[PDB]
Amino acid sequence: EFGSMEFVNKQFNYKDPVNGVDIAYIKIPNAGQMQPVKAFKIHNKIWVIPERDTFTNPEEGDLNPPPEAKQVPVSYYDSTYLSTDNEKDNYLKGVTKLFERIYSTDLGRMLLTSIVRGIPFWGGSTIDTELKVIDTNCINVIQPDGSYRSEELNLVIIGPSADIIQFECKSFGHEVLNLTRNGYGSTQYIRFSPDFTFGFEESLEVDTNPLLGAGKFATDPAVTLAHELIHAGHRLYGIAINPNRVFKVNTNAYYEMSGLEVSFEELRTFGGHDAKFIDSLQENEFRLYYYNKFKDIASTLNKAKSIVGTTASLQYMKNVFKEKYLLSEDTSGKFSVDKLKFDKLYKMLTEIYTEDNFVKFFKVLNRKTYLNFDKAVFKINIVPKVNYTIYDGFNLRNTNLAANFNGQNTEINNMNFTKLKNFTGLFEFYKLLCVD
Amino acid sequence: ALNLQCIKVNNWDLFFSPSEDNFTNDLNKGEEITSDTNIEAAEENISLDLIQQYYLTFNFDNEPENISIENLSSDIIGQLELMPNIERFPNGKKYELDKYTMFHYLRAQEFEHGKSRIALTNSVNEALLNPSRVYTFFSSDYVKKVNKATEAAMFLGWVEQLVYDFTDETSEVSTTDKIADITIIIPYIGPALNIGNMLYKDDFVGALIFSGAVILLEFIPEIAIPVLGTFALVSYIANKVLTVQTIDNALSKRNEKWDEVYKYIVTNWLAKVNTQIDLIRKKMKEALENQAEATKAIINYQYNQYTEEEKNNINFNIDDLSSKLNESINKAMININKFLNQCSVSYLMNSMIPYGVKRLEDFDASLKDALLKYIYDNRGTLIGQVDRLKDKVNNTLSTDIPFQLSKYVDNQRLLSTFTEYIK
Ligand SMILES: [Cl-]
Ligand SMILES: [Cl-]
Ligand SMILES: [Zn+2]
Repeated sequence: EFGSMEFVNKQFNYKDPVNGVDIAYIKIPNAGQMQPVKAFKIHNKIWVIPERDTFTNPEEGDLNPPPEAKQVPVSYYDSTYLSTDNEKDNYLKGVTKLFERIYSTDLGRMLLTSIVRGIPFWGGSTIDTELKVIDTNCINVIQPDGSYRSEELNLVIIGPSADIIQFECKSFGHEVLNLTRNGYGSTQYIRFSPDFTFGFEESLEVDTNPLLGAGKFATDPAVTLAHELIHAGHRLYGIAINPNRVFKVNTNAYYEMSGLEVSFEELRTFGGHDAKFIDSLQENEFRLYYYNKFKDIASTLNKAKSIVGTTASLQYMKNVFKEKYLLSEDTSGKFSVDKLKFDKLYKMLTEIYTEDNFVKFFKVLNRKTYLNFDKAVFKINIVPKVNYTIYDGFNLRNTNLAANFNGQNTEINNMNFTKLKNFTGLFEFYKLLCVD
Repeated sequence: ALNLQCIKVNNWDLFFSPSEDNFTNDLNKGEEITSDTNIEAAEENISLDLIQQYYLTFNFDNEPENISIENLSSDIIGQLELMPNIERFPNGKKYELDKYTMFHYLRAQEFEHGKSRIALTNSVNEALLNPSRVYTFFSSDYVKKVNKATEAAMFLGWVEQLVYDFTDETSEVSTTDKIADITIIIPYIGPALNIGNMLYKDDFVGALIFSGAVILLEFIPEIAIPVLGTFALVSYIANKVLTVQTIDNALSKRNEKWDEVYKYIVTNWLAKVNTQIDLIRKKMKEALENQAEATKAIINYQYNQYTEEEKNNINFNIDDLSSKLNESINKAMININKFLNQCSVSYLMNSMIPYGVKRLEDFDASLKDALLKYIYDNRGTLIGQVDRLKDKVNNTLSTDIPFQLSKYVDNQRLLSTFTEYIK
């Protein structure tokens, strides 16, 4: 139960009065005009919005099941979820606990630090001799008196949209620029819920744990969030792989999936074997590409003569980006990209921060491939320390749930998992195999 | 085909199978070695140790500050990143097969854990028809005993023997060294998923020994290694140092080449083969669980047929029963995973790697003649040490470079499988 007042040094209660600093109603980048939502600042550059996401996407306002299902293995709907103060308070505490758990690991500490330094580039000027922030990488913090002030941030955790267990990284872009793929980076919004988790089946620990439980095991919420934070990390450094690059599959044969399409960015993020499905020719293609993007940033910093929109000096801002991209500079102040340093930073964000390596640090049971599809959805409550801890997750030490990932076992630790109806029929998406 | 027996197979329970397009390489690409050829250093693998080194050279203090910026418009106008549009995948596609599939066999081992308490194990896939009849790859004797109506006075003994019978059926294992790289064989896998379409432990073990692991694959992966690109060498008349550097670069470059071919094959093996074995081990686990459930179903039904004698005379605890059968499933899986690990690595080593090694040997041969000719034609520039170099070249290009899986894979359970394989 330690490491509680560490990455998030605030004991927020959802109903606490607004103050305009770390507790305030805010407005985020939006198409039309959105009503202010109550948000919390849990750490430098990071906010949490305990609301269902019905504002980032205009085409996503209805919280009911879509006309067409959603070609996914598992899905869940409930327009009533996350609508009461209690629900929102518990959500705030859940997201916070997961952060502490992630932060309490060395890898987690590194990734969280990399995220905070991953400030979206100040590349919004049309005049190259000036550094200007890009407004979609900010939010407006409304003050108690009704006035407001703008603020930059790198990460926002919001409730899920209609499909409650569809977690993803969303960010706003520029009209001409591709912020997540050009090194600039952009503020990330993550749809996530610490109130539900997936069920998967193990086919392999045994050998090491002959007394492994029987049923399905629950994915540790911390792993799921860390997974999204890895995507967030890529996006903040403008190195996420283009969504168009996906692992095309054959589907004609009777035994083949009717469809799938897992992106390279996804294989990269999971790690393990998955990431090795990508040949070296293409991996080098990606690295060279982003290395050149980093050199562009370096040139842009050297072209800057003035900074607009802040009392912060041009020197400070250049140093901020020197540090983020780990650029080198001469005594003359010139900035450049060191191949070695670029390589380490690129390897760290791409190969060190992976779901699989996180499984290693957490030491929990987890799918060994992105291809081991979830088969169930459960309701959980990780806030009470008697159900889940920052140090052990579900597998509480000095408890009967301590060994063999018993805590993660649905049947054994049944008081912690309630199976919910999957909204994607067992036979919604399928192939008809017939024999004469 | 007038009449048909059909089953709906969930999309997510089907096989992966990457497109050959995802795999590219420029191995056939030639190259010219010079005294300035850039040599790629060895890419250290990711491990808890590397991560440790990264943690130390890490700055935690001083995060960028929350500097003040000038107010933006009260409404920040933005639009989310496009996000490619994926055409909905075709659904409900029908297929007419001339054989029962892995999916049929597996589906045949199911029943609704609802009220219908009259399930009966049996050895024919016609359990696919009757929802009260479950299929089993267990011996026919097992079906006879489990289906048999049992006296309340003989319930517990009956059960105890089924638990043992259950373990006997699933702990089954065969040994051999007539397959190379595959020492054990779980014969019931054949009749459990109808692997190779034979449904007879007997035929199964045979097929495996005959043609190897390929028997398990739902599709034979394709993997070709073109003729490797050759090296051209630049001589530097009267410039010993540059001439030598060229010879060392040509050599160090050959090592990268072997590494490149090895790594490429591992990527293909990993995506096309290993994935298929993984799904198979997941299905075996499903089959085993189906069996445990059916047996528990049958056993519990029997118990509910009694009359209050279930009180003292019995005092049955289905949880303990379930617990014991689960341990048997785990023991079984330990064997299955061992066998499948061997199949996987065996396929990599005997049906894939070989293709690259031959391509690499052709290459070494070429490079060798080349370099020895090189040294000769520059014996005047290298006057101080042609033998030293000749020996170096001969010693290096005469031995193939050892394929070491740990160099490309981290899954410890696959590495040991490789180590065991080495012996
Ligand atoms: Cl805790
Ligand atoms: Cl509770
Ligand atoms: Zn993902």
